[PDB]
Amino acid sequence: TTQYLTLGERQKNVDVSMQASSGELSYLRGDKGIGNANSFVPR
Amino acid sequence: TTQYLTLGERQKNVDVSMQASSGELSYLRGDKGIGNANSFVPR
Amino acid sequence: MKKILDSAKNYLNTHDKLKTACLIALELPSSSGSAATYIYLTDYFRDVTYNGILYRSGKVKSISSHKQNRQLSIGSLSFTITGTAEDEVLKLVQNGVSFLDRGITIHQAIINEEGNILPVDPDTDGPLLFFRGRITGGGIKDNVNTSGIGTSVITWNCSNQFYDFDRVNGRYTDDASHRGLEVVNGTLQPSNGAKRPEYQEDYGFFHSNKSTTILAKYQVKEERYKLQSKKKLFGLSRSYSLKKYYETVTKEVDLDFNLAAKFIPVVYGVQKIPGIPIFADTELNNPNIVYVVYAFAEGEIDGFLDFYIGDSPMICFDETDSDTRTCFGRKKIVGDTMHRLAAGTSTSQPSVHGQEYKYNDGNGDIRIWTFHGKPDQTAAQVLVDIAKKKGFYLQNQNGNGPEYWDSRYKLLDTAYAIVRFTINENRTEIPEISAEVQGKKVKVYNSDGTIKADKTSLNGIWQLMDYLTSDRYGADITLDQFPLQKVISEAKILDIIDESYQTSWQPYWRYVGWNDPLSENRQIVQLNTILDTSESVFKNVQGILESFGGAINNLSGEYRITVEKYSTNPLRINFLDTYGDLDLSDTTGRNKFNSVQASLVDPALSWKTNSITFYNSKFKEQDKGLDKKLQLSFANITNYYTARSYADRELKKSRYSRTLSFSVPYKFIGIEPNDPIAFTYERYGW
Amino acid sequence: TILDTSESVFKNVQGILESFGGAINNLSGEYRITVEKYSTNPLRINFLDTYGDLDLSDTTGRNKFNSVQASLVDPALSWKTNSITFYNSKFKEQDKGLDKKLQLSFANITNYYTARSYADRELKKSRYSRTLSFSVPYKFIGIEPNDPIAFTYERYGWKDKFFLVDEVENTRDGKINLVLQEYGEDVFINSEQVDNSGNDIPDISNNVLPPRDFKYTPTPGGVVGAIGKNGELSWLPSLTNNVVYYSIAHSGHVNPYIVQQLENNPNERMIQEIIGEPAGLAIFELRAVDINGRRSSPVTLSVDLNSAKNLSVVSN
Repeated sequence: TTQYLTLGERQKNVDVSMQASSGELSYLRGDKGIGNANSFVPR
Repeated sequence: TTQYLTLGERQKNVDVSMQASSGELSYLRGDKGIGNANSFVPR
Repeated sequence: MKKILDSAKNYLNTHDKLKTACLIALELPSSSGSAATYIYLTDYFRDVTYNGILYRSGKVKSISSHKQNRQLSIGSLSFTITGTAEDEVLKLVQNGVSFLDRGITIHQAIINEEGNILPVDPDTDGPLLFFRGRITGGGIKDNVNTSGIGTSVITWNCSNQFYDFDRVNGRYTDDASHRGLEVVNGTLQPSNGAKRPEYQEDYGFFHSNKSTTILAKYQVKEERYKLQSKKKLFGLSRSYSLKKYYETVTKEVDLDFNLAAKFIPVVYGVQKIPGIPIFADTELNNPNIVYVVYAFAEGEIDGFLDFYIGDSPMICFDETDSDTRTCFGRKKIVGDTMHRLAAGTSTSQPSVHGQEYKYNDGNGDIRIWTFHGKPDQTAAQVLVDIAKKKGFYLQNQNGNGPEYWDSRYKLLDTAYAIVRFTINENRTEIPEISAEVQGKKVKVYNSDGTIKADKTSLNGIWQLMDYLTSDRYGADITLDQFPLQKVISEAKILDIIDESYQTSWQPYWRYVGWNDPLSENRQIVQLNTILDTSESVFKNVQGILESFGGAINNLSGEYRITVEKYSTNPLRINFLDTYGDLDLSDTTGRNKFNSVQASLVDPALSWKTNSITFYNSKFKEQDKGLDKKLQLSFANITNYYTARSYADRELKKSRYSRTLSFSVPYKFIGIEPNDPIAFTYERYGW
Repeated sequence: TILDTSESVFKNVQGILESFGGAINNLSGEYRITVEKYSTNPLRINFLDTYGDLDLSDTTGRNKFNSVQASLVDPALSWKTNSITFYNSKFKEQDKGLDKKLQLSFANITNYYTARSYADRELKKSRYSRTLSFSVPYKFIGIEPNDPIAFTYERYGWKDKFFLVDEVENTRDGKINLVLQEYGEDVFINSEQVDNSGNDIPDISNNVLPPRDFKYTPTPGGVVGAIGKNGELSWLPSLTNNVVYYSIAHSGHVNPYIVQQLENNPNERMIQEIIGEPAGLAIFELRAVDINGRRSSPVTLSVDLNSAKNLSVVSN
């Protein structure tokens, strides 16, 4: 039915040299998406 | 079948004034034997 | 000590009036860094020409004194510039911040009676280097007093050669950093920041730092159609429902892969380290098969000894442990490595580069590929072949074609391991993996001239030398800044055979760095080091030196690695050579030590610290039973007996200690720290 | 803000002020609250107006910062703390990768973006810093801390340079001691932080170059020349100037031989001599360095050494 595979932990380091983006909010709050803290697609 | 009686905790203090012995390795790794850290018989 | 040319000693002894001059070469900030402009200065009354470089006189009023000792620290030097000069005042005031971290090289030069420079240094037949480092500050004091003479002094603050050790130089798993991509400003763009020119084409660390947390849907070829193995009790009755065979059926898998970017470590012995997952994925059709590639250590590595699957190693420690769970061979006395699985009942030996090990155990099966690091190694063949068939789910989900794991993903200088898990109802998840790896291959320099880098070494001197000569993960110090003979002699000193114990007393020989169960391997010091590159190279060097109580000093441009040791040829100093000032002080009361707490990881049990206390009963009795503990680093030592001998040696050495401070004329130039002095003074009885 | 009244009002006021980097001062019976802001109308102070003594110091090395830890509470996560770290990658690269974190109070801040902007602004502002101190007569009475000063001094390149007061001391004689504080450009909250001058990235400092011509000339026989003449090694000086020596090592020899750049003559081959060696293919490594010590690309070659000709007379 439903199965989940996990690995690692989200990295909370943020590089403020780059311009701000909503991907950071999505990543830092554990939203379901693909990407890093500096570039995150939230789906 | 099998019964165990337990008491105390092994003492990890070692007196380096006396010469080294294998009894120290046996005693410091939780081997089964009769003696102290400075003089241990490992069975 | 730094030997100086014989003619230098003759001139220093004979001549009582030395016209010393300090030559300063300073680096000006400027664009076109390859066109690095230097400003040369000297405090001599006339311009000094030295190797085609004219050192202009003036502008240098004073220079502070360089100081060093046996404990590694960032020495500081400050020199002054006349504040009445317009160029210097403008430079300090309006550019004194851009001067930070710019090189300065002060040379000490003795001038002959004919204005030539006496060739003191035997390595170049030139001056004797006095200082080298990078500016770290500024400051100008314009003091104006009415009815008098004003004052304008420019002060430049500098740090000695060891300021280069504040850098953190460690390969970082992120693709952008490893491949040398420029700091992204909007779109990406390649640059020349790669440590090696061949890294730029190495896409191995692709998919490194990303967090794919999605509710993926998979198509599993099972449980939808075709013959099913179910026969009813009745002879004729049959199960008409067709399943348990290959045919698509929807299935939601909530995968959560968080591959972070952690600094890769360096291992110089038999040590247990965790994995840094760089690539994660599962088969296109079966979610139960997951590929995860972990990064271990760096450089050419002697191989893996064993793998720890969720705290349960594949090999049982003793006879007793084998009953609790399935195992294969012992480690206590036979001390076999993982390579028994491929070659059953073989000898002990590390893993093989590009060889697969099928660790069959309860709860499922595990396939492991051991890819030792290598300067030039090909891509993971299995992963490339799978990618060509688009077998990876995340490959098809993202649409990537046969380039998802291309032949260009040749992880260079990284001992990574590919682990293929078979998720089942027993192994319901992917457990964190750790492994026991042998250290990096390390060069050992024989005295004759021949070298050998075919195996890792436990010697502290050679481990430090390797860490201090690698640009990609250490301090970029060229081998030509090291006295080879002195380093080799010190390495021999740290290889003295210790006779306080037998080789048969330590059963876990294979997992303390001993490559043979018979040959003599009772070295006086044996360091199994994990060099976590996350920390500053300064801290790593200090941690290595604290293991054997060595000391690194750089006076006169040569890097000296030395250890407190007896000498049969000390330098003889008589009190009458001294400036006559003398000061003998006693420190035994303060430095008396009679115990030490040793927290050392013991391989016999799953690698974990044992809080072991070494004390000397006689010293405590002399101390009136009072406890006095000296903080001693046991992080790099896994052999109990070497740790004990080190502790006892330090405790003994901490019983007699005095500090004697005096001064000596310039005749004795080149007295490095930790040098043997034979001080004779008949009045005291010395 | 949550103001736990149990703590002293001093602590609460300090906590509020630390959030936006403000400052409260009470000089002359006024409770002035101020923040580090750019001003277009500073007080003009000249060196001559000042007392004679002056003192300029640099603190950039100590106060360079490139990272910060933000334990900000997030309303999304049931008001639990997130350990969020803000770092400026460029600053770390300029810092040799060293981590320099500044303790920043992220309490009483729940908007993540405001926290990030605050962190980046503080990191940017903490990159340039000097402490200029002098003494001014009683005429300039009332100079509050954190006040805009336009200090002009002809001897330097300062013409109405913008400073900020940091420590004003009033004496009973009237002499007023000041300690100003220099900052970067457009690094203030009030200033227009947009900077367009950073496009031109600095280049690498590869100031060392290899030799243009380094070839080995075997010594022919039949000529006395020198006894046991294995041969000689010559090459033109490497294109980079400022060289103390070049080093050359034989394959089987532990130490490298060294040649002195005694003559700064362009296009002048400098001879390094090799003697008493086997006649074979020996790896040759023309090590090169400059005064700074940086090394150019060494020349790796293997040349069959020509056996020594015209040897010594029989000793006895």
